[PDB]
Formats: sequence, structure tokens, C-alpha cells
Amino acid sequence: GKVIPKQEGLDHSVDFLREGYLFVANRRKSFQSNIFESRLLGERVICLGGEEAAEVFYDANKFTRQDAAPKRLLKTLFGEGGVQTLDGSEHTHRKQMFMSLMTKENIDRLLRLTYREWNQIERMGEEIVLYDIAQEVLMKAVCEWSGVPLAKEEVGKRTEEMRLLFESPTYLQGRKARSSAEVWIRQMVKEVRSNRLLPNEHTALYEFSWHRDESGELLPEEVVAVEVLNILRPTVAISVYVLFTVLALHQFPDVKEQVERGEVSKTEFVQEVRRFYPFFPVAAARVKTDFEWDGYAFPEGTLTLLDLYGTNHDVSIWTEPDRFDPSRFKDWKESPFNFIPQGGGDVDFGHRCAGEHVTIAILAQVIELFTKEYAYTVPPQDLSYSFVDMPSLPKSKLRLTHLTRN
Ligand code: HEM
Ligand SMILES: CCCCCCCCCCCCCC(=O)O
Repeated sequence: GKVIPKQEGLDHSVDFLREGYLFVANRRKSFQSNIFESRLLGERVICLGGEEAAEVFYDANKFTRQDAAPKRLLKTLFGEGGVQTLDGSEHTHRKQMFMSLMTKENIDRLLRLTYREWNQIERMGEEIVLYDIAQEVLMKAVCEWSGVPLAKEEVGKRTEEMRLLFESPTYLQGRKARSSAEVWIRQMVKEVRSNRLLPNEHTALYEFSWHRDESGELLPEEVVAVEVLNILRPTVAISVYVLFTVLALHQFPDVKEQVERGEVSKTEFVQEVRRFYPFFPVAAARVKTDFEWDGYAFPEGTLTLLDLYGTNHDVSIWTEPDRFDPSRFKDWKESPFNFIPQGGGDVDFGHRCAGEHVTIAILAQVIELFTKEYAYTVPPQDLSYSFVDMPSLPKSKLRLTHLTRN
């Protein structure tokens, strides 16, 4: 029989913009609570953080993603009708559609495509901006991987579009991008179902354009365009983690040397990059019907936020969360709720991120290239990144000089 700590005032949206990734964490410390209530986007909002609130937030008996995501993110970042917006058996079936791609062999294909693209950054020369090059590498690799025709002369435009999507006046700049992208891919989709274009099996455009939902029926063309965009867009967004991974290599020379000696694996270095650096701030959902957790009352329909970054730095879960220390993962298996940079819960039956294996494999290959394959200088520059602006980026965008093969 407890009261949920409540912030006074009519609107805290401005405060959420002011404090970004530190909003939930500042209030969890301030209140000394894993739960509190704010007002934003016109509504009462319940905020949560930590292992046990995470396990509750991913309890499908208690929470629903139906109408959870705000319509403006549907407009710019997520797409309408996507797997994000789905329920029960329908969601399980479509989520199995995404997971069919994440086989080891199909990811191997992707990683061969990224290696081949990366191999050409020796082309550009003695001075690269890593964020730009990463985006273009990833865009060409993931377009190829998904059977998506991407001509050379249009690589700037399409990669730019995906960037405005995952970085979403600028609001409707991102809106315009989403529209352009969606008709591009919708176009290609109808050329697939009418045999004017023939993408390979085990690619997203092929397997999605042909997908039969649980009725036995193909999906609408715009929905297919959305589901493809939910692979193209976040793969390019991996560029942010590329920046943070090379930054980690430069910022923590001792762990870099432990990576090169094999004391810590590449996977573990990647995990600690995803835990240490901010990227996705909160997941969202809605109380299904009135329930109680921990003596607290959740009213039906209440929008609810789970703190991903904050949970990843939770001092009750992690020893010295503020130290970059990949050895914290060796040998340590995470639960599905204590380490959640790309969502919590079970991937196949919950809304956890589809692309985690892809993310980790691409970042591990980056560690290999930027320690063993290439040599380079990091000149003095602004390598700081924001805790309040979303998403966070090292300011200089990682300017590398004197980049030569080892
Ligand atoms: C190749 C790269 C990626 C792919 C293909 C991908 C794909 C997806 C998909 C399909 C979903 C919806 C899952 C569902 O509704 O069941 C999702 C959600 C999500 N993704 Fe990823 N993503 C990628 C990269 C990333 C990156 C770089 C981040 C950075 C933090 C991230 C974090 C998340 C989070 C937090 C969610 C929501 C979890 C939730 O709603 O419970 N993903 N992703
Ligand atoms: C309620 C979610 C607010 C997110 C606002 C900041 C955007 C950072 C997330 C970008 C991650 C890219 C992955 C994706 O494209 O789906």
C-alpha cells in the first residue's frame, strides 16, 4: 500500500529534454525509488528502473505495447504497423519472421559484406571522419545483405535518410525521409511480388515481401516497406556504437592491450561498450489492466517507461558501473532483465531487439579492424559526448588521420 513518488508541476517534457539519459536516473536517486511518476506528452507517465521493474515491464500479462509508442516516433523513427506495434500471436509470428534472418549463416553473409566495404576505407585517405564512413559502409553492406538495390550515385542520399531517421523543423525533415524511404522500398516490394525483381532467399526484402501472416496471407506493401526499414535503419545506426567502440579503444589503452593479448574477448569488450555508453534511453509500454507490484498500484492505460541506460548503470546490479571493465562479463551470464541496452526479456516471445547478434558481430569485427588491420592517429579533438542530448555522439565524430594498413 504505497504511493508512487510524484513530481509536482503540470508538464515535465521540458525536463526530459533538459536531462536526457539522466532524467530517470536523477529521479530514481532523488526519490530513492525504482519507480516514480511524471507528466509528459500530455499524460501521466510511470517511470521504472532496475532488474525487478524490468522483469515486470516485460511481463506480457501486465503490459502491452498496443498504442505504447508515441505517434511521432511512429511518424519518424519506427514506422506504422511494424513489429513494434504488435500483440500476442500476431507479434510472435512476425517476430519469428525477423528472427529467421538472424541465423549464423545469414549473419556471416552480412559480415562478409561489411568486411568488403570496410576494406575500402583505405581508399579515402589520410583523413577520415569515422561516423560518415561507418554509415556508408553499413548502408551498402545492409542494402546488399537485404537484396535491396542501391546504386552508387544514390548512396549519400539513402544513407543520409537512414541517419535522419535514427537521429529523429528537423522533426519533419525526419518525416520526409521516412516517406521517401518507404516508397522506395514499397516500389521494390511490388516489383518482387510481380517478378520484375528477384532478390535472393534468406534476404529481408525477399522473405518479407513473401511473408504469410498467421492467416496464410501476404502483408500490405507499406507494412513490408516498414519491416525492411526496421532492418536498414538500425543497421546504419550501429555507426554510433562504431564511434563509441573506437573511442573506447583510444580512451582505455589498458583494456585495448588486454583485448590484443586475448585476456578479454572481443564480445566482452562489445558488451561493455553497450553497457557503458548511452544510446537507447527508455523502452515504452502501457499497463494492460489495474495491477499491483511491490505495493504500488499501476492503473490501466498508464504509459510506462523502462530506463535502459539507467538500469545498465545500476549500482545494485553492477560493481563500479562507472568503470569501463569488460572483465565484468567473464565469466558472467546476464539475466534477460539486468543488462538491457537493446531491450530486455525473451527475444522470440517479447519485444526485445531483433538485431543484437548483428550489432555484436559488426562491432567485434570493428575491434579487429581497428586494432589489428589498420593503424591510425587520433589528433587532438573533442571526443566528449553528451549525457543529455539524444542520441549521444562524440562531438568530433571521430576524426582519424594517417590511416594505413598494418
Ligand atoms: C542491425 C541492427 C538492428 C536491428 C536489425 C534491430 C531490430 C530491431 C527490431 C525489429 C526491434 C523491434 C522488436 C520487437 O518489436 O519485438 C528492435 C527494438 C529495439 N532495438 Fe534494435 N535493431 C538493431 C540495432 C539496435 C541498436 C544499435 C540499438 C541501440 C541501443 C537497439 C536497441 C533496441 C531497443 C532498445 C529496442 C526496443 C526494446 C523494447 O521495445 O522492449 N537496436 N530492434
Ligand atoms: C521513446 C524512445 C526515445 C528514443 C529517442 C532517441 C533516439 C535514440 C535511439 C536510436 C536507436 C536506433 C535504433 C532504431 O533505428 O530503431
